[PDB]
Amino acid sequence: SDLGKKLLKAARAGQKDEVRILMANGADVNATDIWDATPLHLAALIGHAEIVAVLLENGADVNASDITGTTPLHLAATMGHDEIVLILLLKGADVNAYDLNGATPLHLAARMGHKRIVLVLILAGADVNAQDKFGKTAFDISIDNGNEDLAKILQ
Amino acid sequence: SDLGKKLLKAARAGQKDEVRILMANGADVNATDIWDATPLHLAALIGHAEIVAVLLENGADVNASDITGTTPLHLAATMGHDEIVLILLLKGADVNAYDLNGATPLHLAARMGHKRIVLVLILAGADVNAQDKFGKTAFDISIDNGNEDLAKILQ
Amino acid sequence: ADPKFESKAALLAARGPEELLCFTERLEDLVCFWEEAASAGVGPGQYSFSYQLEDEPWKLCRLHQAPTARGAVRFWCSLPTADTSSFVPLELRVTAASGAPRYHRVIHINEVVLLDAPVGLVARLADEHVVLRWLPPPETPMTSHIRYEVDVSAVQRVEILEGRTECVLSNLRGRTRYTFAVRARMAEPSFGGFWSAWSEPVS
Amino acid sequence: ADPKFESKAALLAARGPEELLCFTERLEDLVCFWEEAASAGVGPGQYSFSYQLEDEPWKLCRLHQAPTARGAVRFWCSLPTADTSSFVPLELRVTAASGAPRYHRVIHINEVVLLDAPVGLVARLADESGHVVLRWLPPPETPMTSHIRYEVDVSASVQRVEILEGRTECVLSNLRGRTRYTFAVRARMAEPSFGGFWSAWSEPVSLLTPS
Ligand code: NA
Repeated sequence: SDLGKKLLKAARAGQKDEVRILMANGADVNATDIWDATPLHLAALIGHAEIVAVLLENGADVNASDITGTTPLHLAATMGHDEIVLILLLKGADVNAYDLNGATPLHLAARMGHKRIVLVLILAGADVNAQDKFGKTAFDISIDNGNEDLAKILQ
Repeated sequence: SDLGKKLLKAARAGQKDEVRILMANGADVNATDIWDATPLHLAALIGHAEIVAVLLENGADVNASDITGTTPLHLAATMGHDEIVLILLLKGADVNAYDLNGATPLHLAARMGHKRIVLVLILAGADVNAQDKFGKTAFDISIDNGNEDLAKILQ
Repeated sequence: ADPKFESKAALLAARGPEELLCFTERLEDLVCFWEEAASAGVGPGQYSFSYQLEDEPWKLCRLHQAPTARGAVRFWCSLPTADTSSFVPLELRVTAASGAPRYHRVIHINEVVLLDAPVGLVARLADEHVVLRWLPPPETPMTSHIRYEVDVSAVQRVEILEGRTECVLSNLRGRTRYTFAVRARMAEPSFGGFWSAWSEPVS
Repeated sequence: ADPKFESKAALLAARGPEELLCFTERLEDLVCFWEEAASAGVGPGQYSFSYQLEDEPWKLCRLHQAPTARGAVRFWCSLPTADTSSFVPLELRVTAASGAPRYHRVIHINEVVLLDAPVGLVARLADESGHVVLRWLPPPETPMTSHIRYEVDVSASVQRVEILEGRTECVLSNLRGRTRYTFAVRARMAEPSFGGFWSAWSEPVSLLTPS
C-alpha cells in the first residue's frame, strides 16, 4: 500500500520517529519492495539498531528472504553490524539460512574479515563445515584472503 | 618452575613468540603466580587475543579461578575485550561463574556499560536474574548507573 | 580523467577489498566499482547494476569491464547526473545473471567524496624550518571546506585546518632534504568521505 | 605537589569513575587512587594495595584515606621511586581484607603521564585582521618539550583546536567580531612511547576583536 511503501523508505532513510508513526497507522511491517525486501532488510543493511528493534517488536519476520534469498542476518553480517547480528540472533534468526549462492551468514562474515561476527555466529550455532554453491566453506574463504587469524578459528 | 614463572611474565608483557617458545620448552600452561592467576588470566587482562588462543589450544584451563575467584572471562568482561569473551566462551568458559563478590561476568560487563558484551553473554546462556552478595541483578546495576539502553535489554 | 579514476579506483580498492565501492568527485557524479577474479564465461553482461533513489522506479546502470594492475577484473558503473541527488539515500544492487546476490548497499552521495590530489606543492626553507605552499585540487568546489594533511619522510604527518593552504614545520632533525606530500579531504557539516591521493612529492 | 595532586586526583576522577586511576608527573613517581562511598567499618586498613614489577616479589604499598570535595572517600598509594621503572609492565592489585577482589590492572609508567598546566598564555591581535595569535610556555619543570602535544579552547560556547607537538603558538582563523573571546591551552604527552591524560587548563586570557 501507500503506507507500506513509505515504511520501507523511512527504514532505508534511518528515520526512527517516522517508523513509529507509520506502524501505529497500521502499516504492514513485512511490506515488500520489487525485490521482496522487508523494512527489516533495509534497517539491517543501513545498520540502524533502534529501528530493527522496533520492527521486530511489531511482528516483523526475522527470517524473511528476498528474491536473491538474502535474509536480514546476511546483510548485518556482511556490513559488519555487530549489534544487529546479536539482536536478530536473540529474536530467533536462522544462522544456517543460505541465499541463492548457498552462502550462510558465516560465509559472508568470513569474506569481509569480521572476526567478532564470525565468533558470534559460531556461538549461535553456525555450521562451520557448510559449503556454498561453489563448494567452499567459511574456512576455505579465509585461506583465500590470507586472514590467518580467521582461519585458526574455523578449524 | 623456572619456565613457569617466565611464562606468566611473558603473557603479561604480551610477547606472543616467547609464549610459544616457553610452551615448547615444557612450561606449565597453568603455572600460577602468588595469587593463583594463570597465564590465561594475564593474557585476558591485557587483552591480547593471539596469546589467549595459543594458551587455550595448549591445554590451559578456561575456567581457572584465582584467590579472588576471578575467572579469565571475568577479566575480559570488565576490561571490555569483545574478542576474548567470544574466544573463551567457545573454548568452554562458564558464563555463570561468580567471584568472591558473587558477581558473574554479566554483572561486570553491565557495570562498565559494555552493551555488546552483555548481548554476547545472554546469547551464551547467562542468568540475568542471578544476584551477587549485595543482592543486585545485572538489571539492578544498569538502573543505578543510568544506562537505559543497558536496562531495557535486561528487562 | 580516466587515468585519475584509475588511480582513484586502485586507491579505494586497497582499503575495502571484496566490497562494492562508490565515490563522487564533483558531487554531481557517482562511480561505483568492485574487483573480482576473472572467470571464463563472465563479463559485464553477466551482472546487473540497479539503483533506486527517492520514489523513482529502480533504474539499471551499464557495467564496464576493465583489468587492473594486480590482475583482478574491475567492473564499474557511472550513474547519470540526473539521478545524483546529494542528500537522499540511494539503494544499490548488483545481481548475478543467475539471480544470485552479489552486492547490496545504501549510500549517501555527500558521504562518499574522493577529491583529486593537490597540485603545485612548493617547499622553501626559511630559517627557524620549511614553509610549504600548495594549490587546491583542480575542479573542486568549496575550497574553504577542504581539509588537508601533509606528510614528511626521513615520518611525520601534520593536520591542516580547512581553508588554509600553507604551513610551517617547527622542529626538524637537520638541513637535509625531507620528502613532502599533501592530500586533501572534504570537511563538514554533512559532507564526508575518503582521503585523496598524495601530491607530487618534493624534496 | 600535594595541593596539585588533589586537583589532579579530582581531575581524573571525573573521567574514569568506579575504577582505579594512576598517574605520574616526572616519570620517577607513581600515585594510584580510587574513590568510593564512606562505610562505617572501612578505612585504609581494610584494603590491601600490592604491586609487582619486573621479576621482583610482590610488594605492599601503604594506603591513605582522605575525603574529597564531592563527599566521597579517596584512597591513594604512592609507589617508591626505586620501584617505578618506566618501560616495563607493572601489575597492580587491590584486595579487600576479606579476600574479595576490588581492582586488578597492568600499567606502564611511561604510558600514564599527567603533565602540569601550561603557563604564560598570551593572546595578541594578529596583524592580519580577523585573526588572533596565542602564545604560551610549556609546563614548568618538565623535560623533553618536543614530545608535548597541546590543545586550545576558545569560549564565547566552545571551539577546540589541536596543536602539533613542540609548537607553542597558533593562529586562530575565525572570530565573531566585537565579542570577547576566552582562550586556554592544555598539554599532554604525545609520541612515541610516552602517553597519558590531558593536563589542566592554563590560566585563561580574554581578547576583544574590532569588527
Ligand atoms: Na562500551
